[PDB]
Amino acid sequence: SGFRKMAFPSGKVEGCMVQVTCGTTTLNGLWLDDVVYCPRHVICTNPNYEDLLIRKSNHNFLVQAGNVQLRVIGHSMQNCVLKLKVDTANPKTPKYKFVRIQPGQTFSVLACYNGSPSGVYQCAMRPNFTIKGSFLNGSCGSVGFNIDYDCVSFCYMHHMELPTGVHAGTDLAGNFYGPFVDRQTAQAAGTDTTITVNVLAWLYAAVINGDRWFLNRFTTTLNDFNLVAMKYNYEPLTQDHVDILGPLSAQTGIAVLDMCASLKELLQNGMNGRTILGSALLEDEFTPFDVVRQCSGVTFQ
Amino acid sequence: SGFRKMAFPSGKVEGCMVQVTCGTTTLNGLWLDDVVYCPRHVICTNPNYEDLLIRKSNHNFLVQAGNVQLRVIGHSMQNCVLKLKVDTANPKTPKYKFVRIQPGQTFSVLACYNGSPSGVYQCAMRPNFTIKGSFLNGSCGSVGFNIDYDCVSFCYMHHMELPTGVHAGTDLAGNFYGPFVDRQTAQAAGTDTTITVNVLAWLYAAVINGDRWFLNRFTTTLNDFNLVAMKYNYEPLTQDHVDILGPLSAQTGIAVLDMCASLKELLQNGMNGRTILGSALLEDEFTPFDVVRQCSGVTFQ
Ligand SMILES: *[C@H](O)[C@H](C[C@@H]1CCNC1=O)NC(=O)[C@H](CC(C)C)NC(=O)[C@@H](NC(=O)c1cc2ccccc2[nH]1)C(C)C
Ligand SMILES: *[C@H](O)[C@H](C[C@@H]1CCNC1=O)NC(=O)[C@H](CC(C)C)NC(=O)[C@@H](NC(=O)c1cc2ccccc2[nH]1)C(C)C
Repeated sequence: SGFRKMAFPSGKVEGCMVQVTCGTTTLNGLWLDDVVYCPRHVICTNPNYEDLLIRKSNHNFLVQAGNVQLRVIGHSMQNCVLKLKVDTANPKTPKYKFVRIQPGQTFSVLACYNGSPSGVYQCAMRPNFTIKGSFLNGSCGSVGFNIDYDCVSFCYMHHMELPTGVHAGTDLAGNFYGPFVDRQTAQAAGTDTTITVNVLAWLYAAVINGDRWFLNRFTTTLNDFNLVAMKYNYEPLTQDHVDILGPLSAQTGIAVLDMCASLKELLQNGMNGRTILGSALLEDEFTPFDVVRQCSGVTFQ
Repeated sequence: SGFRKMAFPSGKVEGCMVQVTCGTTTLNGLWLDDVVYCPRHVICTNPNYEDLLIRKSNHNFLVQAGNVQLRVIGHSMQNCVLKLKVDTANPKTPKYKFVRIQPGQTFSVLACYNGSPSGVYQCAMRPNFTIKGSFLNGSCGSVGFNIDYDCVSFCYMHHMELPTGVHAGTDLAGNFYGPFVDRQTAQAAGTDTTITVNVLAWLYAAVINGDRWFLNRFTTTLNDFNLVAMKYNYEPLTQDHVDILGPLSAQTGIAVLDMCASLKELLQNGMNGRTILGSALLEDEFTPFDVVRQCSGVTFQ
């Protein structure tokens, strides 16, 4: 019992982090087989990255694998990430893949500086394609990831902080999530909605653990609920989301539309000095798979 | 910028998790050097552990480390912790200590099932010596820990769950935090109070990240603050604590008794639909060390 914000174990990723130095810039790299991945703006000092990358030589890239300096023997750019081929393959390379996640999904973040892990925490890909992270100067190149039995599905690499304090980044194939670019120019994050299907996973998790004050005996239709979601800046609820909330419904015996009626009252009336799972706000960075993982103890060998 | 409930890298601790089976109990063990630490109620089926234990043989203790079956060559009991001596030293053993934490201190918990890391999160030793975890059946043996440069400071092992859904356990020398015992009797947690110095630290961390709606130009005396603390179920504040919150005060240029006055008026008036650091509650699970280290980017080799 209990419900915490849980991060994946970070050991499989720690073994990959290295330090990338080029000029005045030191950031974090990700070393998988013989390739080291980093943010391309490590080669900056509104740039011209292509221009900037042909002026570099292999010997300008200093790669620390801890107490071991790595030798670069090639480079190339793939969108906003720098692929640095080095003469050694990482003995700690896990089974991995590169996936690009959808907004509303979550992932874990190993924050790194100078190549050494600082901490790990759990994030969601907001609907405005930002993430609310903890990143300081030097964290760039840190990555986000999920674990699938033995497989690290890397889904984020870190690049920048926006003026509101939220963060922006790219998949491991270099493509930014959302309309963000790797430049100190100004850009707005965009209006963040609330991930409705996740709030509803989180309530199912509350029922599973014995917070039940918010439940009622009213029911609603998807249309009459979604009417209310778009007044509170919640995200529209689809039948596909209703199908995903299935097993959670079946476990608790609370129909999805029934739980939708509880989110309506909570939305219109507030919470009234009570808490759900320790929070006094509706939590939306728990997908339905996250709730089931945690509320059933799925592990990752 | 940003502030998250951050956990320590759990890599050095994952290499230490193992299954420990005995009868039809299965739980996790911590394997440092050639001793495997686990909870003594693995030998359970109000017991007399003396009698239960004098009464197993080494071959009762199934100790699995992945696809490797460690032979137990001896055993012994230190309070509520079983020490399973085995023939193989763990090549992945890091520098470690066993330390006992004080109420208010924080740590990371690598939840585990069948010796397999499931996920990692951060916690506090409540002032009633409970913790608020996410533990399912089979999680016992999971450990709480801190990191200190390169050294793992194990401080907690899980044993049980109290009826209100909170968790209890021991240091690694076997001794329970708080007045709990490893029996299926009834114990109530006892009145929990809010870790005041931590709330103040969380407030500093809010200032350091720009959340500014709750501060004022009032001050108070450590006495008249603690007077109001006693009324809101808040731990008293010491000069020791004031000394401790110094560097945060020095960084923000807000005297500690000034932040006490801000807390005082958050407590008597509440937050009024506003949020601090994405929460509608005064969060008390960050130490001054937690805040400093995250708002500074301390890493770990
Ligand atoms: C790399 O480690 C670092 C990570 C930043 C630094 C501190 N916290 C972080 O998240 N990356 C950078 O410093 C970015 C540089 C690349 C070339 C983008 N920039 C930043 O994060 C800085 N701000 C911006 O660049 C910035 C301003 C702005 C306005 C509109 C839209 C986007 C946008 N980005 C921070 C440090 C101010
Ligand atoms: C070990 O994996 C397991 C972990 C529990 C199971 C569910 N959540 C957990 O953290 N430990 C146990 O099952 C404990 C057995 C030892 C011998 C204590 N017991 C429990 O945590 C159970 N609760 C109690 O038995 C219980 C309630 C209570 C109240 C007052 C005093 C003592 C006391 N024990 C769980 C299954 C409810």
